[PDB]
Amino acid sequence: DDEWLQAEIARLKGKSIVPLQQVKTLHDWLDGKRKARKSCRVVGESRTGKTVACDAYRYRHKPQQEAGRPPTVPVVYIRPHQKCGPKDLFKKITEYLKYRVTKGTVSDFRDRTIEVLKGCGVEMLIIDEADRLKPETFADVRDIAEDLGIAVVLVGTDRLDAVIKRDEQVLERFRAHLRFGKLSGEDFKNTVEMWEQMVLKLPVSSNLKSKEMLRILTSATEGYIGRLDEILREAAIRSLSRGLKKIDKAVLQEVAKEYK
Amino acid sequence: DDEWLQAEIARLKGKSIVPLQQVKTLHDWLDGKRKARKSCRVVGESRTGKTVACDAYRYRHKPQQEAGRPPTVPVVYIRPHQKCGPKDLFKKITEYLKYRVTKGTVSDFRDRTIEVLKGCGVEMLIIDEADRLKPETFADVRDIAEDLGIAVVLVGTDRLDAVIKRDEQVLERFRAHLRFGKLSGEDFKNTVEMWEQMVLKLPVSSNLKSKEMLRILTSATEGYIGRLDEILREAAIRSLSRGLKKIDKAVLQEVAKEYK
Amino acid sequence: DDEWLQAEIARLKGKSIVPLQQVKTLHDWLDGKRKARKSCRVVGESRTGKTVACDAYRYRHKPQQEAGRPPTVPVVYIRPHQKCGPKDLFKKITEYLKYRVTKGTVSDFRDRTIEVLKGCGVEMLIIDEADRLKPETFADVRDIAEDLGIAVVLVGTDRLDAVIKRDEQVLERFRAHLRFGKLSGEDFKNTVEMWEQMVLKLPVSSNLKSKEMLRILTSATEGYIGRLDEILREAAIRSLSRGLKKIDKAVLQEVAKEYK
Amino acid sequence: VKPWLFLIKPYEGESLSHFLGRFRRANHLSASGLGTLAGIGAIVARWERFHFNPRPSQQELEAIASVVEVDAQRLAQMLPPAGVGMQHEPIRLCGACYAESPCHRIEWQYKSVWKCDRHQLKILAKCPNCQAPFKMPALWEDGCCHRCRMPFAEMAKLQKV
Ligand SMILES: Nc1ncnc2c1ncn2[C@@H]1O[C@H](COP(=O)(O)OP(=O)(O)OP(=O)(O)O)[C@@H](O)[C@H]1O
Ligand SMILES: Nc1ncnc2c1ncn2[C@@H]1O[C@H](COP(=O)(O)OP(=O)(O)OP(=O)(O)O)[C@@H](O)[C@H]1O
Ligand SMILES: Nc1ncnc2c1ncn2[C@@H]1O[C@H](COP(=O)(O)OP(=O)(O)OP(=O)(O)O)[C@@H](O)[C@H]1O
Ligand SMILES: [Mg+2]
Ligand SMILES: [Mg+2]
Ligand SMILES: [Mg+2]
Ligand SMILES: [Zn+2]
Ligand SMILES: [Zn+2]
Repeated sequence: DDEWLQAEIARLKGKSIVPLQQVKTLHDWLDGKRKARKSCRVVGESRTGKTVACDAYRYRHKPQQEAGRPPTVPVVYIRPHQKCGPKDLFKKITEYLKYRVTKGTVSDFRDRTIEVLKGCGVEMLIIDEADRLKPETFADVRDIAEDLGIAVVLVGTDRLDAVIKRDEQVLERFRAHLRFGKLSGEDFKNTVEMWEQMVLKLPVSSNLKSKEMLRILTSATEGYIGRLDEILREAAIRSLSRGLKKIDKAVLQEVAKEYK
Repeated sequence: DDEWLQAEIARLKGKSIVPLQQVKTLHDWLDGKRKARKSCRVVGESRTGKTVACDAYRYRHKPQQEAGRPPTVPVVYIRPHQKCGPKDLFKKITEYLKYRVTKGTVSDFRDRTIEVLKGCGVEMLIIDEADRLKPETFADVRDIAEDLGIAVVLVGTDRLDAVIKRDEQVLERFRAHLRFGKLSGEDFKNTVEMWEQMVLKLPVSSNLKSKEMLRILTSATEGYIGRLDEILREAAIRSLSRGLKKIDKAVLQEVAKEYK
Repeated sequence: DDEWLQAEIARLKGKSIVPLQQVKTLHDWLDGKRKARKSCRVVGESRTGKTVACDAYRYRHKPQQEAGRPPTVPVVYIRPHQKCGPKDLFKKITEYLKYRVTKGTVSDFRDRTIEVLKGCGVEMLIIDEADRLKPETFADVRDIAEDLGIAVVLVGTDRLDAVIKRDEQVLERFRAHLRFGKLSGEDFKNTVEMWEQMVLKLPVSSNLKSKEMLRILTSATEGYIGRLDEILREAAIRSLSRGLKKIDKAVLQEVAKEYK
Repeated sequence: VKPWLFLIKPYEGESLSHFLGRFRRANHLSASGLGTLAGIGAIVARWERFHFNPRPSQQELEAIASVVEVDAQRLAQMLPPAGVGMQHEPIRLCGACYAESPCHRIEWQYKSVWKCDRHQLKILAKCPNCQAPFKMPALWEDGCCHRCRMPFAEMAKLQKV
């Protein structure tokens, strides 16, 4: 049982990807923009679940490699770090395609990145946290989207929109967006029920997501998927730590008052 | 029994040639380049297994003893020294052949290597670690390829790609290129389940690339066939030395800890 | 007892090798990599070890020399000088095995050192202070390890890690490692006692891991064993210089003030 | 441990040239290098082509004995005995005696020798298939004619009885 308890707590620590209508809409729109090389910019709140949806769109087109040619990765996902320069960005592009860099000037990195980009036949350039990179690199990404014809999706918080708004070309060229919703409603109840079924993976004690539980979770998460994940995982781990097989009212109240 | 154990660990510690799909497609590519007599350049990231594939190729087309004339050698495999001049390249290419030249000068040596190359009618010249050569030697390599119509296969890592991109006339003839495979995807399952008994040759614990074993391997090798090779062999040595029947989870986690 | 005084000072000036947990761990790890013939990289911190233990390991497997035949030395320990070239590495290898040729072309010298490594039955090549050689020599070291199946042990500080991480192939050759720690905690409580009874071997002061001296010892040595050696040996020298039978805390404070 | 070298035991009737060539190839040395190590200079490079204009002296052979670790008398036993005349050119070889033992016999270079006493074959002065004169014995990396790559042991059945 102790080994089973350790397995349960380790699984609860690990986050999962339940496919729901938000990620469904996102990757449907992503496929639509991919089929026409339309460079858009998906936007949304913080801790809402855009990156996970992007991740899923990245893994679904798992690259299929030929016997003796470079693999065809159709979707490229990068998450440049804070104040990411152009050399760093090109390094990331060529590193994702599994092409280790060689020391040189920025021009050398740009040329190698262009070469590996055309050779691999990439279709998508997903730049999450696109509010981090410097504006001297937005010209580079503009040229990438222009000459190489790769649809770029600038992903980030609403601060990304402010970052690109002060610029001239990047705002006009990247205008199509997909704002992430709050999810509050009956769809939220469906979400929490589905999370109970799959993510929690607890024995069926007929919790059924009662009205009091729904009110507590609504007051806690405020519609955030990440908040819901964190609170559910914390409640499950706290119940399993005190020997409680299922999740009762006290742990929900404790985590809710701890968070707010 | 310790003699049998020592023989087994001697087999493990020895580098063994093992058949993959990538080596077979490389052999097909190189046969095509032979029949075309067209220059090529196989490139791949480190420990991906280019050297062993080229060695297996040159063993496949072993030289034949000719009766009327000195024997004809199909392929020449040379691994030059780091920052070695063209004189040493000529010395190695002659010494690989049965011929041998001493004294003389660089022009004399180049004339002699031209004569021995035309005499043997060598088809391909697989230079391993091509980037070890000085840039001036690349002009000599071009001259050999152009005057003798010999398909030169430049084997090396992406540093070779950068080196050939540095100069124009050197890269002029090497239009074609074969990119080696990282082996990511489902191919890992086949390669691990084959390597379990093809190479290790011990009573298997029916691991069959089990979820725990496969995930612990992907956490250490990342598709580097050489990585999994030496990891599995060293782990088998550790398991057999301590008196264990077959490998277990503890030794794999220890070797993964010492690797990552 | 003046003559007795320089007798004690002559005894103390030498560098006795205390046995310790770290030296045994390194010996066992090196033995395992040697039987596996696997190249490893002992990354460590300055003054912590990697010399006394590594040198002791060559003393463990004492070379045997026939009267008129090449010797068989299993472990070859060298310390390359600053910015040593390939000829310097080859000459260190040649001179360690007491070969009787010392001049020649660098290519011929490489061939000679390969022949002596194959002929002397060497299996482990310890390169202490591997932070003192160019990457071209690293390439030569890679060639040595590949051709002769040698377990090459790279010894140095983390600057060694920085030096080898800039080259693709050197990183993959030596992923295996072993960090030397600082033993911050329980180990000093016995290390001080061992150092006081054996290498000191002076009239016992009933020190017995007293917290009074333990505090100043921790504040001075900070956890580096070589620092402890200097401090304790100098303290004993000063104690006998003033003729004190025991090592008083006053001289400990004096040597601490000298060191910091 | 004691200073050492890749020692080679001399054959029976081998040449000084061939023995020094085997010693060099097994030590990856050079004629100038071997001479400098021995302390006699480029004289070694002369001996590899049998130019004994000043016969190899006792001192010039003791100095070699110090390096190759072969007794000086055993060294003189690969030079022609005092008074016996040898021809430094052409280099001559018997195929059968090479098949028996891969070496070059100093007795083949004698002016008075045309027949292999233990094979009853007229020894060869040039390659029997392409008429290519043989190299210096020290230059025999292996037993084959340089121009035609025919093994030395094979030539036994081309050389006349
Ligand atoms: N489809 C999904 N299935 C399961 N969990 C999800 C899903 N989408 C998001 N999450 C959860 O959301 C949290 C993190 O969301 P994510 O990192 O995708 O946010 P984001 O919208 O990109 O915003 P941020 O910029 O604040 O990181 C995690 O707790 C993760 O489990
Ligand atoms: N086809 C193969 N079969 C068996 N082992 C292989 C194969 N390819 C590579 N290896 C293993 O990889 C290691 C050597 O790989 P190899 O030198 O061929 O790779 P490489 O990608 O050319 O890299 P490098 O240039 O750095 O040497 C050895 O451990 C060897 O066992
Ligand atoms: N295991 C040991 N037993 C006894 N003394 C030791 C031991 N290890 C180190 N010392 C002492 O440390 C000093 C030398 O340190 P050492 O040469 O081991 O350092 P290192 O870590 O190899 O050095 P570097 O800073 O060059 O990496 C000497 O005073 C020696 O007595
Ligand atoms: Mg995010
Ligand atoms: Mg290789
Ligand atoms: Mg040191
Ligand atoms: Zn004969
Ligand atoms: Zn011939």
